[PDB]
Amino acid sequence: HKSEVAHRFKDLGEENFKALVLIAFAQYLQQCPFEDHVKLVNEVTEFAKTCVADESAENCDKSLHTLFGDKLCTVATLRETYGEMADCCAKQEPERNECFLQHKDDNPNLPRLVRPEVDVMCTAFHDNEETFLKKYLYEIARRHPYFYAPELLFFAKRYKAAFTECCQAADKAACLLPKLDELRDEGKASSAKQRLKCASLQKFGERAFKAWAVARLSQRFPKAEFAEVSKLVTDLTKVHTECCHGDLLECADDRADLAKYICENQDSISSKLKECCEKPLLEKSHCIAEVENDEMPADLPSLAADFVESKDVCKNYAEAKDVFLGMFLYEYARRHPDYSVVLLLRLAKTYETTLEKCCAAADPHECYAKVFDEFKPLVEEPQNLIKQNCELFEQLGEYKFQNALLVRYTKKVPQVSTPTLVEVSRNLGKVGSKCCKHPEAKRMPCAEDYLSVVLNQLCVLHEKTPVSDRVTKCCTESLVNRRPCFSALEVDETYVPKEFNAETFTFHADICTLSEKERQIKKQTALVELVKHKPKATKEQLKAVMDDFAAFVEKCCKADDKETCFAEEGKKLVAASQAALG
Ligand SMILES: CCCCCCCCCCCCCC(=O)O
Ligand SMILES: CCCCCCCCCCCCCC(=O)O
Ligand SMILES: CCCCCCCCCCCCCC(=O)O
Ligand SMILES: CCCCCCCCCCCCCC(=O)O
Ligand SMILES: CCCCCCCCCCCCCC(=O)O
Ligand SMILES: CCCCCCCCCCCCCC(=O)O
Ligand SMILES: CCCCCCCCCCCCCC(=O)O
Ligand SMILES: CCCCCCCCCCCCCC(=O)O
Repeated sequence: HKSEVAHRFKDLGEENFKALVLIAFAQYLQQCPFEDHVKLVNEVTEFAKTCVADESAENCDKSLHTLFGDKLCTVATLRETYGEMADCCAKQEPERNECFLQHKDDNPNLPRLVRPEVDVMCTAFHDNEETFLKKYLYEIARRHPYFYAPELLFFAKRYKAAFTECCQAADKAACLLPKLDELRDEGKASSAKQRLKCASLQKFGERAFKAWAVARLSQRFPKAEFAEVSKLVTDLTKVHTECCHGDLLECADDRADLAKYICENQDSISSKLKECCEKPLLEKSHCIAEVENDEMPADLPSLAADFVESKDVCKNYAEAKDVFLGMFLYEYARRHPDYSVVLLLRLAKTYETTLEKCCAAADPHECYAKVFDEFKPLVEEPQNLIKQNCELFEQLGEYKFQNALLVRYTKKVPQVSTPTLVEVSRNLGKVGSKCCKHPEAKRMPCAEDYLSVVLNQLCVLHEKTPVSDRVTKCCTESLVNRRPCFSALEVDETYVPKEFNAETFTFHADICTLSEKERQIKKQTALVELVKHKPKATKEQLKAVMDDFAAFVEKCCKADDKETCFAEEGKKLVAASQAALG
């Protein structure tokens, strides 16, 4: 186009345009105050409108990169506030845009964003809706400078809807606060999956990524022919490679190009895309990324004919090994939207190892005729774990399910900090509540997605304060083996019990007036410390103490002098437990 800035304004609309411009400037200029950014936005928006009136007007034919970088270099405090970043302005394009990209700070050392009180939030929302939401858009964007800007805007719009509904409710906090909690976790999770995709691309390479994509696209689009899936894998690997590099415009163009291709070829891909493909450009690729799986074709034959029984298996494999393995994966995956992606990848690795071994024998057909037998236990291991865990969950409920997990994992890796053990155990209990309520055919993909978030959060905490070689092994393995590795951890036989600390087991009356969440965390913290100190305690012995503890808190919180109960009765509880455990 003649004026790229005009074309974006016409397509996005003024409101969306202004929000994305704010996000982009805040992700580059993460230390500038909100008011400086509003000013930049308004100046960009009035310039764009001149181009919309006349694509021939001055500087309207410049590229978006040129115009955006020129504008960053007009910021008066650029050297004073960002130092080295200001040297990027001495560069010509495209060197200049690359230089700005390298100086984004993914950990900018800003204070934590505090969630104010419900009445305070709703009153600001009422008083000035636009400034309220845009100031938070700025606060979030500047702390997460690689988060894809359109998706940030998608969250903002759901926040607007939560405040609009809940600030009119009779019980405002009961309406609003679980919505805020859901949006925060979903947002944190989306950021985790973006960073994990990019890190895994770098370490394990393009082929491993393409394998994942084949499985993932074949479950989503089971009616597509392999050649169409395989072209989609190629395009999607380009999109993720460019987006991981971090330039917003290039990432957005690649995503938009792929969505347009999909929507122009729906008959070859899926019957579920009509609604997404009617949406504006801004929303299209995100919508497609979240489409439900297509219904699979009926009466698909077994894989045995093409992959086990054919006389030609080794010949077809040897002439194009990755293509044949891709076809096996495509056929296996389109048939099993109830499997995790990593499960499908385990099966393809197993099939590959067998063909490597068996196509070297004089009778390969005899050698690999049983290969589908090897898949059965790989498939069953995660199915059985889900059954067991969801059963335990319905029998205990989330809290006591969390506690069962807390004791198990403390004993396996008692060197982990107590905060992390509590947090990871709680989040794992949340996975059970979320995914156990799905029918069986959707439980494994649910578990894979949310476990990938929780286990990454663990590996991230641990990578920075490492304490256990066995965790570091599970966190550095292939992502295909990550969960089985964690599932294979055993009780630490060589741990030296932690030395008793009286204060760790001293409880005060503030526990009666704490939040339910903080009371839970308080008790789960002490349960972890209890297992760290007496790791060889039986479940019977632990339950006895947990029951003594429960009577101890309920009694003292109803007693006239509470402070004295907790200290005197408390001393009794400790002395008795110390005798009943070891
Ligand atoms: C990227 C979304 C921006 C839209 C505005 C966010 C909503 C305002 C409240 C945010 C307060 C912190 C949230 C939380 O801690 O749960
Ligand atoms: C957290 C990843 C990007 C944000 C996605 C929007 C929804 C979450 C809003 C609340 C997150 C707080 C951000 C922070 O405190 O750093
Ligand atoms: C169609 C192009 C992709 C070909 C993929 C071949 C898949 C078979 C081997 C899978 C190996 C597992 C991936 C990984 O190591 O993480
Ligand atoms: C940065 C200057 C403002 C205009 C361009 C903002 C970036 C384009 C985002 C909208 C396109 C989304 C495409 C997609 O994700 O499928
Ligand atoms: C880069 C994400 C947006 C690209 C456009 C959607 C193409 C089909 C995606 C199918 C699901 C893949 C999930 C993913 O990797 O985001
Ligand atoms: C602090 C981290 C300690 C180790 C965490 C282990 C994570 C296990 C992931 C799979 C859990 C499936 C349910 C189960 O069998 O417990
Ligand atoms: C905390 C337990 C959550 C529900 C039960 C999860 C059991 C393990 C799931 C295994 C499937 C995830 C992906 C994989 O390893 O194949
Ligand atoms: C040797 C130290 C003994 C300390 C005795 C008190 C132990 C407190 C464990 C608390 C477990 C709370 C579980 C619950 O009922 O929610």
